[PDB]
Amino acid sequence: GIPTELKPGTNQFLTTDDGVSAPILPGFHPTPPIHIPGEVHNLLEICRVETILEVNNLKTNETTPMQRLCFPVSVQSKTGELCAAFRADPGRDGPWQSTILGQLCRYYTQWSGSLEVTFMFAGSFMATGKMLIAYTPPGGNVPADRITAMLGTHVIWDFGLQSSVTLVVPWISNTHYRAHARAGYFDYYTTGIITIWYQTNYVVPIGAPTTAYIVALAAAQDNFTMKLCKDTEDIEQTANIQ
Amino acid sequence: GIPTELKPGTNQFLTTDDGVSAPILPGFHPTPPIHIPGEVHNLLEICRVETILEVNNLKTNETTPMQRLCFPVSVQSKTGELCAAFRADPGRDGPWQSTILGQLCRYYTQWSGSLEVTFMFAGSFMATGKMLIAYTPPGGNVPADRITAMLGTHVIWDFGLQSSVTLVVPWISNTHYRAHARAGYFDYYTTGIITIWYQTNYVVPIGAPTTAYIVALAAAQDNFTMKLCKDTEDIEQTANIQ
Amino acid sequence: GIPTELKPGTNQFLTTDDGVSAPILPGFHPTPPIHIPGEVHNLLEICRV
Amino acid sequence: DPIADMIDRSLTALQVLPTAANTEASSHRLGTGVVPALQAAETGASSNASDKNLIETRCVLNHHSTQETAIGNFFSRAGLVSIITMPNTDGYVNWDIDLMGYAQLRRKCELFTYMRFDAEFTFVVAKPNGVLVPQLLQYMYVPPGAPKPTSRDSFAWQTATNPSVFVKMTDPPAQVSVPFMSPASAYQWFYDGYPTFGEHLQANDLDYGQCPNNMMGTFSIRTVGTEKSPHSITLRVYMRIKHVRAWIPRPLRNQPYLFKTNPNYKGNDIKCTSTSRDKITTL
Amino acid sequence: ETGASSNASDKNLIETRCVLNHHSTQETAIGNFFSRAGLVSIITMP
Amino acid sequence: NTDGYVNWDIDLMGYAQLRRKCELFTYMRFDAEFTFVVAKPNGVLVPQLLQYMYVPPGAPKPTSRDSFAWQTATNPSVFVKMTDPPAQVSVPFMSPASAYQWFYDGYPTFGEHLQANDLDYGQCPNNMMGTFSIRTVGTEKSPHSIT
Amino acid sequence: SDRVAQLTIGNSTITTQEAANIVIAYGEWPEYCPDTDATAVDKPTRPDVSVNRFFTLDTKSWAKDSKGWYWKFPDVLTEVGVFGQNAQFHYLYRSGFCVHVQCNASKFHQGALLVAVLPEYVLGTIAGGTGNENSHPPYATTQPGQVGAVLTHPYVLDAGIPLSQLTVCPHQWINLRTNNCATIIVPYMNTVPFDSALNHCNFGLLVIPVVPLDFNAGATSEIPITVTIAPMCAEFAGLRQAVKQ
Amino acid sequence: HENSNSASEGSTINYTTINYYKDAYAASAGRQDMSQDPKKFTDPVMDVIHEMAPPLK
Amino acid sequence: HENSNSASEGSTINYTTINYYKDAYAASAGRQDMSQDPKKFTDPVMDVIHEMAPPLK
Ligand SMILES: CCCCCCCCCCCCC/C=C/[C@H](O)[C@H](N)CO
Ligand SMILES: CCCCCCCCCCCCC/C=C/[C@H](O)[C@H](N)CO
Repeated sequence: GIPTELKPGTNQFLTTDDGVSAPILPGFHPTPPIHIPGEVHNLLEICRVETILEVNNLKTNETTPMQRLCFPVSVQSKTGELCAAFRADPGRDGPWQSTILGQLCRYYTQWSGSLEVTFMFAGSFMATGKMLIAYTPPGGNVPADRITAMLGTHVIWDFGLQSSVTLVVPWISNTHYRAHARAGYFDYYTTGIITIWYQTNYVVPIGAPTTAYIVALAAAQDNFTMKLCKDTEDIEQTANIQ
Repeated sequence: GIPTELKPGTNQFLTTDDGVSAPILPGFHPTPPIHIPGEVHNLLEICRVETILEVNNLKTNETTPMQRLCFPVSVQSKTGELCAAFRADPGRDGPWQSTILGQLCRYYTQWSGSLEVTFMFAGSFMATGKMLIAYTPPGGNVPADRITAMLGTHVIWDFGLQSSVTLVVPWISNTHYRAHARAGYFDYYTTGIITIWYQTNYVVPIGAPTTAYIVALAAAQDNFTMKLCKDTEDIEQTANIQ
Repeated sequence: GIPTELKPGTNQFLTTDDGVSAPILPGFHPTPPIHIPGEVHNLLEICRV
Repeated sequence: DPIADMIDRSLTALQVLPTAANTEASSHRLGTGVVPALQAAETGASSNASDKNLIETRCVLNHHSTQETAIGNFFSRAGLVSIITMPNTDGYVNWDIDLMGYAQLRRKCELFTYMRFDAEFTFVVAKPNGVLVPQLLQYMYVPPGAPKPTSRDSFAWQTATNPSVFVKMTDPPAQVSVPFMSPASAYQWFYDGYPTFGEHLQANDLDYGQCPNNMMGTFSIRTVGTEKSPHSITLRVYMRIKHVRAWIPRPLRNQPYLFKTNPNYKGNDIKCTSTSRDKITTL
Repeated sequence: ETGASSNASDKNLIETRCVLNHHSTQETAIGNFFSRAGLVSIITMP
Repeated sequence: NTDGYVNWDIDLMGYAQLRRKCELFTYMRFDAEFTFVVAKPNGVLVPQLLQYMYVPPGAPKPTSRDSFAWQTATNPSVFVKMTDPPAQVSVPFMSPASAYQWFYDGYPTFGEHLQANDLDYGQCPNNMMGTFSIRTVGTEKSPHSIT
Repeated sequence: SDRVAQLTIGNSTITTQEAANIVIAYGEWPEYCPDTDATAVDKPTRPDVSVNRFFTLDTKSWAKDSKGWYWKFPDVLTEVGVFGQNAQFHYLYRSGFCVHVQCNASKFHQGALLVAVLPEYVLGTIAGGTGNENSHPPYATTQPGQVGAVLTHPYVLDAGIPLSQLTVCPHQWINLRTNNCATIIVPYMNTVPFDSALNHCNFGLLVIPVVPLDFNAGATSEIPITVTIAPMCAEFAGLRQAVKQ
Repeated sequence: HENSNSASEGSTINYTTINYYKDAYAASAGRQDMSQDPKKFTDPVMDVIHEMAPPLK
Repeated sequence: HENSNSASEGSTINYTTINYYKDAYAASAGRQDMSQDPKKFTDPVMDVIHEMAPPLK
């Protein structure tokens, strides 16, 4: 017949290799498909759906974990207090691990694009107030007061009929992609610090309660992308299943 | 020569694989074929031919098995008695194991389409009567009386010159195909219960005998199909042949 | 299938051989390149300095 | 027409997006009435505010491809599904086909509700310390309803109809292709209800969640000879997933698994989803 | 009695709807039924 | 190492003959092709099953010979024997930046630089590509030394 | 001008003055099964007036420390009305739904409800506490009927998945300072075109209070919640005598 | 071409068979025909019976 | 040709698949489509909401 040689790479089992294999059932026909609603063609259609962010992940809330989804805002006596702060790393552990974006970024390594964070007020109708939500690019720590934190990108929120505001976190980085940030050398890929401040006080009349809550939602923008699929570390198998 | 590599799947002997093999006789010519009548092109041509159903498969008829093909109908004193009942599973053991359809379904796993059951009266000429043949979809057990069983699909039979009636069992199921039903979890693929009732009495004049018999034939309709060939379990080989 | 034979030269690892190998990441895309000044196309551009 | 009573819309259609969407330039804006920063999350729709409606942006042409996020490239990777050992002691094992025995592939497939795919199976077999001994083996797939072999030399090993592979230990690993073979139109990993009719009691309570459209029979291996082989065997089965179509996504599981058939979890240590910290103001 | 099977369909006994089925009859051909290797002999040299 | 598995951090500057050629240029952009030649420490050959697994940075690493990380549900992996021809793979250009660089004048992180953090000087995270892990396949202790 | 809404179908009509928009689950309207996907040969029956109407279930009480409730579909409607009769005399059904949840409070209360429709909601146990028992939920828990059952560990939804990403399903919010109702329209979603109504339950409806209800003492401390549902395009086939379960 | 010597040459099966040798019985099976004739097994009757009329009148 | 029996035949993926056997499920995966539809998951709302206007007026 035809002369050949076998090259290196022979008789190896490569798990991500794509080839043609022999079938076991000749002439088989499957069941004809019917129209089922909600077909997913791409994994980026899920990453634009907002889910709840776990901002209030304290050490005392481990036995009553229903309170970790809402963080409180109360009447202050002073001005310019901060209510919450967290890092904006979707891949690092912390508040972003509870999202459908934070669980889907763990199956990859490098990501790019912009995010968005939606806050929703859930107090009474008679209550009012104004909040300042700022995003600071890396280089500095959390700001000590309001007059330092207002230098970055910031949006002033007003309570009223429309009870939702979206702070968009724009993509400001030196590289085209970002790996998963971590303590050590990989904090070079950090992305910033998001804080939130009292613009004015939280003013309430007589007969309405003095403590309200705020839920926070997170999603991705349309120019979001990922690459270099790997496995997650959130799941494990120490004992054998069944 | 040309560089190649061997992939996984090398040097395996796959029994249902189709390939090209080397011949042993070069230039051989077979005997020229002649026209022989009765050529079978497809196995569904056999499944439309009716064969006899073994309805009367009792424990006392194992030493005289010629009586299992006919089940009796006699003069009743009461009204609305039932004469026979069986499941309509062609793959489960029972009355359908004696058919050429029931033996050909054992070589497959999943089937679809409608059936038909033909009854033929074999009494005297002067005798008469009317019977009710009902098919009940699954969910209930065998009906206790006639007025429950007439709610399903049913056909009223009249004896006379034409001594054959065909109850067609229509294809009513949730899935496109059905596996072989069995006790356990696979009774989800059950298909119903077929009973038969006295519409009126069996009336006979003087001088003609008071007991007649009924034979039952079964076949498949034109939209019948099968898939996923496997082996049967009706045959065995414990001792070595010869 | 097609009849073949293996010739001499089979299963050797030649370090200066040029061939096609299997990839490990299907559908991967690299970072898009930017214009960086001072591209060397040939080693004889250094020998004239 | 004697009876005037008897005579008597999709939302969005799909489109191709090869690259991520660009960013167009913008300027400042001062005006009343128009406001994209204020939304209402109560309606269940996500926000549509872009970057250019909140700050001023430049023009950026990006060519980032979205190829790696497709469902075909996400699933077409071989993962471990079974470890089968022959110390069982009679030279043969009958293993029931259940692909939920290892948690790393179970978490990925439970992300969707309905799935429809063709597989590709690969068998890697050696001694329990990786050692190699020349030995002849036989694999046989048994569909549901078929008789199963009860001994090393039964009549079921004649394989007159069953698909089967004969392969040695020193060879490259065997590979086969399996088509989509369910009676329904798609596999489902969740089935809320009972498979059978009749009364449900405490004796039949284990039926809850067992759908017969996923039970695919069993799988049997043996050493070929009629005598007792002197070596211990260990098989590892890897499965790839091709031509994927999925439907109706779900939340992902954050609790460790306990059994292969039900979503039961440990009720004492409920694991919090995020790693806890000390204060809300200090990261 | 004539040895011919019946020709009654579903629509002549009950009322039916319209069903377009695409079930193939490929697996029931005689070529696919027989083209499977089976054991015919065991020959030993003691 | 003595437990049948090793975790080797990917660093291609361990042998001077290739380090001198690649340090002739400053920025480089390329695709690689890796080949693994494996035998006993005296060239002897013994039939033995092996597994290679590439672990990207951020992924969990196997800590034992029979950990759950060896299931390779996502990770690229090769299974190959000792008697076989050597394995070969192809690796694309995978840096977050546009090109690899062999020299990086500065510190990777912000904040104060002191004598405790002085070893950070010259470590660019666009070149750290995770780790690499091999093992003998079986759950017991293999009796041979591998190289 | 879109805060008011009116839904009429059958001989029933629902009106609301502070309403959010209408959610169509996955952007598909419910419809009768076409001939290209049908497998049953019997002609189906369509009652088309007596089953396409609004049915009102019972009324729960929202306290200050409530966990949450769930209803299994269409187990809630299988014993009421003529839809309770056609689902007992047949073997196959196929229908969409339209869920409407009402809960109203004054301008001095506060709270937030998360309504969500979740298909193939398979419940689990706590596996005997320590995790070694292969426990199973009883029949009274998995199919409660038109009363509905309460949740025990709502942080994991009694199924091992967290609450924090439940919004990937079709969902709405009932925030007590803006609106008082929520409405979802669900089409028929299953792998087979018809199914039994007594052995299969398509989806579950979950009402979980994320932000707790709070008020000052003296106000109306009785906050009720009432669910109202309606089938859309119901068909049935395969007639047989009455079997309840 | 090839000296055609198979088992099925008079009334044959589909034209997708692959062969590398010179004898036609070395070739593969290929995919099969969909042809069938039921009425010479289910209706082997001289006088034609219609489904509407009585068959024995 | 080949008796087409795959998992994705109604709405399929790109036309670069390679196959040497007669059954279509033996073929490779090939490269995938770039098609996606986000708005049936991010905007499942009957009345259309514009980004400029107030959504609740
Ligand atoms: C020679 C080939 C032998 C291999 C035969 C493999 C055929 C069986 C393939 C099954 C495909 C998946 C079906 C269901 C998967 C899961 O086990 C069930 N969903 C369990 O929930
Ligand atoms: C199954 C395949 C496993 C092999 C995986 C290899 C991927 C890693 C390739 C790295 C490419 C070079 C990146 C940097 C090289 C040097 O180590 C650094 N510059 C150190 O300074």
